[PDB]
Amino acid sequence: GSGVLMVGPNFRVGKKIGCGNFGELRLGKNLYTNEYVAIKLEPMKSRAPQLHLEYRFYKQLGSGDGIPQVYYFGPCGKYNAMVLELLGPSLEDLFDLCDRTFSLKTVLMIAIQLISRMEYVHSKNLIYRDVKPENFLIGRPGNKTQQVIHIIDFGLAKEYIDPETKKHIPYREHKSLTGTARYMSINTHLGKEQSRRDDLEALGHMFMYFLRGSLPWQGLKADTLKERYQKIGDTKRATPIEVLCENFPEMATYLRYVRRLDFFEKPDYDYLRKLFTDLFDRKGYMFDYEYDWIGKQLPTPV
Ligand SMILES: N#Cc1ccc2nc(Nc3ccc(Oc4ncccc4C(F)(F)F)cc3)[nH]c2c1
Repeated sequence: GSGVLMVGPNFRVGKKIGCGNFGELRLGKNLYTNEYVAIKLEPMKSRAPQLHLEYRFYKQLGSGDGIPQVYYFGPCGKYNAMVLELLGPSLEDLFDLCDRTFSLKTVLMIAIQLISRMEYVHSKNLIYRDVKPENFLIGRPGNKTQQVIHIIDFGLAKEYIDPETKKHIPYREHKSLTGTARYMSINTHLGKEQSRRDDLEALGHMFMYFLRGSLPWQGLKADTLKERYQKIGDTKRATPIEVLCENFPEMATYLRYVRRLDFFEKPDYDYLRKLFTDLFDRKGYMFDYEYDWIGKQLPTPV
């Protein structure tokens, strides 16, 4: 009789926000605290549920730097809902706002943070497997973390360390392709099980995407997803790192380091961060969080 959707005891469900979704993400308000939140909804009728174990992955991640806080997971009408800390625009939104190219200083401030972000995820025995500009969000204007790059949507995540055996998951192939083709590692294209290295290689592709404005396999189309995947993969293998990373030696070093990582191998995150901080220092940049998108006006649902 109210006509109003509530999630849990205190979350009023608001307008849906963002692009895509199709009703899957909505603005929300914690009526008890008078704060806005993000509410991810999943029809209880879903064929491929992801919401609640994404919730479980967040539990396993725990409170962390750059990890959105999770407040609730419960039924909402014919929806299962997960209430999350509200963040700002994604790197993709910001990219468009900056005319689809970030300065090296901005990319390095982003890269240095994400390597740490991924190392954190990996330290919790999880591999991300869904790298893309759309899943990395800055904080909100004021909520103290607007300059922190956050990582969201852990629906495609996986525990790479068996919780009982305490062993790294076994190598294997023939994994079906689903993730986003543009950034995925070459091995992902080959149908191989993803591991730590693959998250790091995807980040590399994304860093070059930001620096160049686009990637050279970006416009490939085909008659079947599998074929497209295969064409993109062929081009990635056919584009020499030194050609892709032309003018960015450190990026080339980062990329072939991760490309050559063994399946079970622990990446040397310190080594990778240093490739970028040394470069950062040598260019004379100051890590002051003044990205290319500053002064600009971002979107807000509130
Ligand atoms: N899982 C998960 C998850 C958890 C928390 C989040 N916080 C946000 N932040 C957010 C910021 C602006 C926005 O709204 C917009 N974003 C981009 C262009 C235009 C608009 C709008 F048109 F609404 F202003 C929608 C959401 N996204 C989030 C996703």
